This record gives sequence, C-alpha cells and structure tokens, in this order.
Amino acid sequence: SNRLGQLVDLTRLLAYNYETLMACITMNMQHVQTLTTEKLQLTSVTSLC
Amino acid sequence: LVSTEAQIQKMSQDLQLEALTIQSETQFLTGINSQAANDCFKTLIAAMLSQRTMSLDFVTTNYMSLISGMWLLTVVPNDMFIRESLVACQLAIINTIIY
Amino acid sequence: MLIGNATVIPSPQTLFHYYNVNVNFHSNYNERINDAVAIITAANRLNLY
Amino acid sequence: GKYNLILSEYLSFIYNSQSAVQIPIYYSSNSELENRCIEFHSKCLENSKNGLSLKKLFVEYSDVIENATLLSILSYSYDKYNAVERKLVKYAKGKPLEADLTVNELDYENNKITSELFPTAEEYTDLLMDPAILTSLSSNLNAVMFWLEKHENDVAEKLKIYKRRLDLFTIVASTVNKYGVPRHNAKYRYEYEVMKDKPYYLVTWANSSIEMLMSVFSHEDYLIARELIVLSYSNRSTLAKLVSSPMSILVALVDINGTFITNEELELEFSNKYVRAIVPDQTFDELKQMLDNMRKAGLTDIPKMIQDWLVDCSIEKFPLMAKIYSWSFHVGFRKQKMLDAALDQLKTEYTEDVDDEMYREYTMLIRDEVVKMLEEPVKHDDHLLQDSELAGLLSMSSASNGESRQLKFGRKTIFSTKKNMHVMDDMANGRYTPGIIPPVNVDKPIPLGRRDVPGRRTRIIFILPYEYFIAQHAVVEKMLIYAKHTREYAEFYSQSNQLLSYGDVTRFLSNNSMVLYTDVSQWDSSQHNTQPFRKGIIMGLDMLANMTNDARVIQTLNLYKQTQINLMDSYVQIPDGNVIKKIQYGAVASGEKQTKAANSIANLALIKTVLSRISNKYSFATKIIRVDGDDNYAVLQFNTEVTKQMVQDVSNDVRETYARMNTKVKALVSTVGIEIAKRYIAGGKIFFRAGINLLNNEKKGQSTQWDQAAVLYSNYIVNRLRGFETDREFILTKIMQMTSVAITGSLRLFPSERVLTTNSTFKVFDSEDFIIEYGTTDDEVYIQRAFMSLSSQKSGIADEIAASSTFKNYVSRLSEQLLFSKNNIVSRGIALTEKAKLNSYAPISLEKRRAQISALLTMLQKPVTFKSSKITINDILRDIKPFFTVNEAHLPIQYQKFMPTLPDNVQYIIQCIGSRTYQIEDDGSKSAISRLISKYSVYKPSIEELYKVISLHENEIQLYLISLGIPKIDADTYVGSKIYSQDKYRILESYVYNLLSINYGCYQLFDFNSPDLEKLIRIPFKGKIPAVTFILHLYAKLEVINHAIKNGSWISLFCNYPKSEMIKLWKKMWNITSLRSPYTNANFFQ
Amino acid sequence: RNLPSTARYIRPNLLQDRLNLHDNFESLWDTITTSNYILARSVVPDLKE
Repeated sequence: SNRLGQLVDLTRLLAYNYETLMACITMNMQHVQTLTTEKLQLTSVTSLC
Repeated sequence: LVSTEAQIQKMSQDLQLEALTIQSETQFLTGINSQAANDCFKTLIAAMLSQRTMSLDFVTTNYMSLISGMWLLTVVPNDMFIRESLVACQLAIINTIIY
Repeated sequence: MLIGNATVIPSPQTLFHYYNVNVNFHSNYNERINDAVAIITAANRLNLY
Repeated sequence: GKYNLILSEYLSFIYNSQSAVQIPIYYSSNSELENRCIEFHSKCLENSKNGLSLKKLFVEYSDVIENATLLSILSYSYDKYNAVERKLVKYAKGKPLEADLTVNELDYENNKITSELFPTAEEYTDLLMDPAILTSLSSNLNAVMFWLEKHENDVAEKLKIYKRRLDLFTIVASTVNKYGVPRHNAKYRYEYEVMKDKPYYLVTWANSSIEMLMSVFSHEDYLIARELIVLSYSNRSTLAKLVSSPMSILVALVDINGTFITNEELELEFSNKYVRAIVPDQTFDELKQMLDNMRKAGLTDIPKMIQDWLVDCSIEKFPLMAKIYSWSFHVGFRKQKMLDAALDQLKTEYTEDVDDEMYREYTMLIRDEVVKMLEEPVKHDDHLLQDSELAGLLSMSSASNGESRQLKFGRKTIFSTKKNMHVMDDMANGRYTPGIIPPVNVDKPIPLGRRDVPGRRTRIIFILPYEYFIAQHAVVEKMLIYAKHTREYAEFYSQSNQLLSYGDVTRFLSNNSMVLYTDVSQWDSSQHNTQPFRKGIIMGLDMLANMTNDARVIQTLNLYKQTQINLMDSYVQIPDGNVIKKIQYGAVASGEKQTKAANSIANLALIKTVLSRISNKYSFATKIIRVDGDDNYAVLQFNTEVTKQMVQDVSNDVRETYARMNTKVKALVSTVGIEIAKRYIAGGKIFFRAGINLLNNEKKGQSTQWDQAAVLYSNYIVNRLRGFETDREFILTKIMQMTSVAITGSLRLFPSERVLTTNSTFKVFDSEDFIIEYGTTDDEVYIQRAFMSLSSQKSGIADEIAASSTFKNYVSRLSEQLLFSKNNIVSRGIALTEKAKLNSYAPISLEKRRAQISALLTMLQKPVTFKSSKITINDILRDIKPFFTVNEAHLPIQYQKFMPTLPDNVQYIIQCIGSRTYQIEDDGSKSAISRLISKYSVYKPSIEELYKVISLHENEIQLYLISLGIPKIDADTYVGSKIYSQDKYRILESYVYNLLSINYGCYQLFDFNSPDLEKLIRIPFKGKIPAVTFILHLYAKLEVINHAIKNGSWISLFCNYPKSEMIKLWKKMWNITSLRSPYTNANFFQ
Repeated sequence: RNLPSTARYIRPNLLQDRLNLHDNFESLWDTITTSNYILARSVVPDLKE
C-alpha cells in the first residue's frame, strides 16, 4: 500500500519497454499454451516490487 | 535500486516472523535481493514478447509472495500463465487473505 | 498429557507415496490373480488330469 | 579377584630371577586376624631381609591368604638392565622396514634419522614427536610380549587372534631390534643422545602400532592394521586426512528404514519413516578420485572394502566403515611446526570483486542479533553488567592460559600462566589498569597456541592479556543466556545441563526435503570474519549504549567495543628458529571469551544471507538451521519431490554464492545423512568417532603417573562404547605398570584390585567394565573410611603464597570493592575461598596430590587404620543390603537399536529398557541455592561443599554464600524464606548421582524413569522420609542394571524395609564423608 | 507442464478382492493387515512439538 507510486512507475516502465520491443518484431506474435513452461519464483516479484 | 538491508530491516521488524515460531520454523526472510528483481524484469518482458508460457512456483507460508503475486496478476495478463498454477495462486490468495 | 499448539498435516508427498504403494500392491494382486486363473482354466479345458 | 593374578604373572615374567622375590601384604577388619596379618607382614619383611624362601610361610598362615584382603605386592630385584632386548630377540626374526623419504611433502615430516636433521643438539627438539605421556615404550613392549606369552598355547579363535598380533609385533620388533630401544629419562622425555642414531618418528609409530595390534580381533582388523602400521612408518602428514575423508560422502548413500527424532536435549520419538538416497552422479566421481588417491598412496585392501560395499550400500555391513573411520585416528598426531601449521590458516586471498549487497546484510544481521541478545539486561540495568569488572575478576579461574610472566609472592619467583595470579601481581606494582585495554599491534603482537586433533588441520589460539577477558565476560554470559533457549545455537540449546548431542536433523527428513551440511572450521582467516564481523558488533554496541541510561553499563559496552577495535588489527608472534615473525592477522580465532557464540552468530547470519539466493531459482521453506562451531546444517523442504539434478544445482549454487563472499567451501547436499566433527548419521542411526590416542597425547598435561592410568582407562571405555575395542588385559598391564612405584632402586610396590577399583580420589578402573563397584563387606568400608582420612592434604606453596602481601592486598581490594567493616568475620572467608582457586595452578595441585599418594604409600607399606567412624557410602549400602531378595524375571525386547556400535550387552539393555529422556543436575546448578551463584558468579562449588553447607547452622551458610561474591541481603533472604529445607533434596539427588557415575559413562545412556525397569523394583512406600526411598530405588536400579550388564539375564527385587532402619538411616543421610576423583569419569561425548 | 494429445498412459487394474481373504484365510489376512499396519506407521506424522 505504501509502495504506491513506485509500483505505478514500475508498471509504466515495464509496459513502455514491452511496447518498444514489440515494435522490433516482424513475425505474428501468436498465443499458445506450450508444452514446457518458464518458471517464475514469486520471491523475485517481491524483490522487484 | 533500493539498498536491500533497509527493506530487510523494516520488513523483518514489522512482519515479526521470528515471534511466529512453531517452534522450529526459522521464519527469517527469503529472497529480497537484487539479481532477482531484474531477473523477473527480463523474464516477464521476454515471455510476453516471445509468448512463452510461464508458470508460478511459490510457498504458501510466505504470504508476502502471494501479496506480490496479486500485483503480478493485476498487471501481467492471465492467459500468459498456465491455468493450474494461476488457479493455485489465486486460490492461495483467497483461502489465506481474501475470504 | 503431552500435546498442545502443534498441528501436523501429512505432506502431499507422503500421501502420494502411500497411494502409489497401495495402487501397485493392488495392481500386482489383480494381475497375478488373472494369471493363475488363466492357467487353471486352461488346464481344465485341455483335459490335463 | 583376577587382576591380581595377572599382576603376579606379569611380575614372574618380567623379572624371572632367583633374586626376584614376591611379597604380598594383607589386611582384615577383625582385630585378631589383623594382628595375625601384622605378624605375617613382619615375618615376610624379615625373611626378605635375610634371603630366605618365602613360599613356606604361605601355608602356615593359610587363613590370612584365604579370608583376608590383599593390598599390594612388593618386589626385590636389582637393576638387571637391558632385559627388554633379552626378551625381544625372539619376536624379531622377520625383516625390518625401510622408510620412504619421498612420501611426505616436507622434509622433516619424513621418518629419517635424527642426525640427518639435527646435527647439533643445541637445535634438536623432540617436540615434533613427543608422546607427552608418562609411560615408556619399554612398558608397552613388555606388556605386549607378556600377553603374547600367556596366550602362547591356546588353540581356538583366540589362536587366530594370536597369530595375527604376533605377525604385527614381528613387524614392529624387527624394525626396533635393527637399532635398539630408546631409554626414557626420569621425566619420560627422550633426549638427543638416544635418538641421535635412530629415526625421529620411531617412538610415536611404535606406540600407535602397539595400540592398534592390541585392538585386532578379526581379519579385516588385521588388514587395516598391517596396512597402516607399514605405511604410518613413513607417511605422517597425509594419512588420517585421507582415509577419514570419504566418510562424509558415504553417509549420503544409506537409505533410511526407521529413524530417531529429537525434541528436547535427550528426548526421542522413533519413526518407521522410509527415506531413499537421491545421490547425484558427480559425487561418485569425487569418491572415485578419493579412492584413487588412496590407492596411489599405497592402500589396497581398504579401497577394496570401500569398493565392495557400494554394490549394496547396506547399513548392516556399514559399521566396517565406522570401524575404519576410527582406525584412522589411532595412528597419531601430526605434530608439525607452529609456523607451517599456522600457514595452513595464514593463507589469504582478499579481493575487491565480492558483493556489497551481501556484506551489508551480513553486518546488519550480526548487529540485530547482538541487540536481541543484549536489549533486556542493558535496559533493565542488570547487576552483572554494572559490576562486570568484579564478575570477570572472580571468574578469572574459568579463563584461558595467559602468556607466562615472572611474578614474586614475597620471596619466590613464579612463571604462572593463570590470569588471576597476573592480576594479583599487577595490583601491587600499580599496574592493574582494566580501563586501559592494551593494543595488539606491531609494538605488542600476540602469542599463539595450537589446537590439534588428528586427521584434520591445526587451529590457532590467541593468548591475550587479562583485560580482554574481564571486558568480554559479562556481555558474553548474557549472550549465552539468550542462546540457552534459542533453537538455532546447537552448542547451547538445552535445559541448563545437556547439549543436543544426538542432533536435530531427522525431524524433517523426507523424500521432498534435502539438507545442506558444511564444514566451517577453515573460516578464521576468511574475509568475512575481518572488518564486517567486528563492525557489526560495534554498531550493535552503539545502539545498546543509546538504549541505556546507567553509566557502568555504558563503560562496559565501550570497553567491549574498544576490544573489538583493537582485535581488528592484530599481529601474531610466531618464531622460526631464532628470529620471530609478526604477521598482519586482522581476523578471528579461539582463545577468547567471545569466539564461540560470535562465530555461531556470524555463521548463522552468513547462511541466512546465502540461503536467500537459492530462492532466486528454487522454492523452498527453511525448516531448521543449526550451527555448532566447526560445522553447520540447514534442512529445507520443497513444493515437490527431490531429484538428483536439484541436489547438484543446489550444491553448485551454494558453493558459488559462498564464492561471491570470497569463502571457500566443500558444499555437501544430501537427503538422509551428515558428517560433522563430533558425530555423524547414516540410515537414521547415530555413530561416533572413536579417535582417542591412548599411548600418545596431544600435549603434556600436569597430572601424575597415577592419574594418567585412570585417564587411559576412561578413554578405553569411551573408545569401546564408540566401537574401537582394545584388549583389556593390555590396559590392565599398563595400569599396574603406571601405578607401580619405586621405594628404592630395587624395592618396588604394586597395588591391587581392591585399592584401584574402590570409590575414592584414587579410583582407576573397575573389575568388570561398565560397572562401578560398591562395598557390602567390612573391608571395602574399612579402606574407604581409611582413605577419606588421607585425602585431605596441604600444599606449602599455596600456604606461603597466601601468606604474602599481594594476596592480602587482592583480598582487601575484593572486599572494599564488594563490602567492608567485617575484616575478621567474612574477609577471611573470601581469602579461604581464593585458596580454592589457587589450586588450579598446577604445581600446587601436584604438591597436594603427590602428598596424598605418599600418604597412601606409607600405609600400603605398614598396617591399616580404623579411621574413626567417618561415615561414607558403603556404610549405607552395608545397611541397605540385608533386606533385599532377588528373583529371576524376564523382560521382553521392545525398544529400538539406534547405536549399533555399542557392545551387545549395553545394547541388550537399551533393547529392553529405554534410552534416557531427562537429565538431572550433575553440578547442582538448578538448585535455588545455586541460582544465586549462577547469578553473581560462575563458580561451581562442588556438591560436596554444598552438601556440607546445608548440614550446618543457619549462620555460616550466610558467610559461605557471601564469600562467593553474593551480597548479604539476598543471602539473608534465602535463609529467611526457608528454601534450603526445600533444597536439601535436590542437592542430595545430585550428590548421589555424581558419586555413582549415573551421568558419566554407560549409565548416562539409560532411562531410570522407565516403566519397564520399575515393575521389577517392588519396594513398597512408607512416606515422610524421601532420602531413604530415593536411595533405595536408585540402589535397586543399579543392582538390576549391573546384573544385566555382567550376566545378561534380568531379576526382580523387593525391600520391605523396616521403619526403624528408615529412621536410623535418615540421620546418616546428611553426614556422608565420601569423594570421587574427577579423572575417573568417562564422558561418552567428548 | 502441459502434456500433448500425442501422449498416452496405462491404467492400473484396481478391481477389489475377488477372493474374500477376510473369509477364512485368517493366517494370510494377518500378514496382509500387518503389512498395511506397518506401512501406515511410515506415513503418520511425527509429533514435532
């Protein structure tokens, strides 16, 4: 609750870099549930947030 | 980035997880470090760009991980996450926090 | 007289272990039953006296 | 009643001459028979002093020979020098052994001739191979040869033992007879002039090899012994380190089927849990490389035993490994030089490439832990912090050995290492200055001591001034108090007398969990014990200083802080020949009041910091962390089931995340097992290390020839319980030869079984191992009453030192620093108490104990004494015994084995009754009378002294307590409350327990609160006399247990004890006059 | 992980006791029941606190 502006900032930055890298794509970026799957430790998310 | 030891201080001393002892549960804090924040920052972006499905892997005792997972689910979409782990995260959140 | 404020829940892995153990015993039991019944029936239908 | 026969046969064998005559001496508790004994004595002395045959008189006085009790045997035989060779020539017709100088890395660690290494005696030193033990090589050879002679005609499995040990002794004696025997001097040292023409390391090799071959009972034992004796003759630096290394991996290969658990310091609760062993593949390659090095050194059979075991990895064949793990530590010490042993530690690689995110968290966690330890007393203004100076000044006796300094108490000169004596010296000459902490720098570097243990490296020891102790004492004691109840400190978590000796690993072992265990003994010169470690504590102290308002406490904190400032820059005196090196060493080691708890703190913080990095790649829940000195282990549980690859990756990540802090480690991850310094587990079963060299010691203590025999028997008991078994007859031969005393050049006395096995300050062993013996007879009572009269002796050195001026000044300053205006009523009490802690100084103890031994010998010679009614233990047992009745019983087997290495009889007991679950005060610490002493001091007072103090009036109790530093108001309050009547019983419980080794040896391993032992013990209840029923149940338990040990079978008991005798004994309770030696205890946990 | 439709799996035979060993085979049922007892002891949790 008291990381409010910092997380606003994070979300804006993340979305910005995502779109500016999306622009540098040439093949249709299509959505599928793949066989295997990248792991993500939520502790990393807590470290970031 | 923020100096870690500061966050370690305030998180540790207000959560007070040591007083919560069962009586061997050494409930000291776990990964808050750097070189995980930017690891996630790369993982999320690269997965949304690649459309690489990514899963969640957590421990429900660390309710802070889930308090951060709700942020994750808020900003990052849900069709990026495999349904089983997504459901697990949401369900831990509800059975522990919300309800 | 020696008990208090200490809950113990069986880990899921113990449960899965116990379930697979029981499955394997039960499957072995049924499979070997079918074996023995096959040979007995066959001996009786081939007049082996 | 058989020991004395082996004594007689040993005497007959060693002397063998017409001139060699043998003279028993007896005693009896009955007057008439005693005068007949005196007569026999007389006639024996005369006949010996007239060259007449003694064998004739032995028939005339058959009564004395049959019913009286033996004491000793004299022996008249002249010099007859060099008889060792005259016996040994026969056992040496094999080939001698050749060294191999190109085995050890160094030059002097080879087993070459002395003259090739020390041409001049002025540069000679026997210290690199000093046995440091008052027993000779010739003693050992005589004992071995006598054993070989008596077992020279048996035809059984015994002969299979005899051929093996004979071949081994042939291997030894061929090497010895090639050159000859070194001859001990009066001091049991070995001078240049005997070793001048012989190999330097022949003596240690000899003793260790004799010790091994006396511990051979099987074929594999023979293989191990033949394979070490022939290789330990040359390699003396890289052998125990080698064979003892693979064990740490083997424990990670044994599947659990059945487990033991811990709750509270000895609690157990077994589990039928099965757990597999998910070992990765690369550790097999490690193990293979280790066996390849093993073979490259010249080992063939023992790789084969380690190789054929891996096909099954079973735990039933596994004790061999444990046996092997103990066969490595009975090869000796690697007594190399102070310098090269320090340089094992003094190699440093400090880098400006480590994290800062890591060190800052580390420092902060140390800071926080310090504050958690010290917040409450610093705030509530506890007495021990305000008066920290006086507290340390009283507890100086529990300190380390300072550097030797020249004192003078009036008209003598002393070179004491005891810091209390240093304080006494410096007070007089105006030098006592505890506020000014000395530096430790170029201008005044620090000396060193070496903490050795075979099969490992040499650790170093600071030897500081006496200000550092005084500063650190109170704060470190409060830190310990905090750590008594903290789970994560395994050196201290207990209920005020025990340690977590069985470990606390097996709670959370499962298919989903793993455990990372790690040796942290090399982490003394490391970059994380320098600046950050010290600065964290300094920061915590700053916080605490701002967290108090009183000034004594802030001064104490500033002194501890300044100590940490000075230890941050620290130089180290290390000689090398004549010149002296001083090296920058701004780091940590032992030799301090602080090292233990602080290392535990720093290792805990370190692992908490590293363990939050695996979280970047894994999800786990930290279930438990433990840190105890030279090891540490953390268990952790996963969201799923474990695989080989997670073990591998976790280990590599741990190793590299320690490397990020510039920290070396052999990272070890497993699922079922650990190995650490003091213990190790395989398959849910705790084993122990049986590595106590008997015939060779680490350094030279101060005890006599006598007490080292008791120490040697205790070490024998320990190693036996551990698994390493030596033939007991050899031990008995050593005991008789070490208790033998020379009254002249040709007269020599040899005591008997009834002097050495009797509860006193002179007890040495027991007639049947694992069993103390008591006395139902007249005679044991008689000599015990006699010996108690003699135990109390004087020390003129202490008397003259305590009569000087400096001692008086010290007492005066103690007084006026504590209380005043009773200069002849209490101050004498405090002086009398300081006397109790001068005796730590060794020559005082030697004077007093040698006096006791002389008084003993001057009544072994002459007749015996009635001792004047002084009540003891056997007086009580004499009266309790005639109202028992035994009957054969039959208990079943319902308790589980979890210490396989025990002898089968002890295990049968454990396999029929339980293992202990509580622990009663061996030091009487929890007693409310002792919780004052543990509040204002550390001092022990022995339960003899307390047991007496309670027997006195309510007046001198106050003086005795005030003399121990306590004030007068709380002592008065203790007397007014009337808690001592509530505390007679606790004190007596602890007293009786200490007297009978219930918490010392095998009986420490047994549950006397059992329901199974109790149903045999059918003693009806009377009430209102607790001491009697207490001792009755205890003595009956001991009866049942000893019958079990010596015969296996069980029995019941019954004592319808009459009320008359209850009351007659109630008054004999608190008037006991008995005492037991410290040197006789055999702690199973060392 | 997501598993494709290319995948397969075999189902155990968990058909109950065709023999009724609890009907006058007491010596065998003793062994069976003992086996299940000792297995169940290996999964009951230890009372940690």
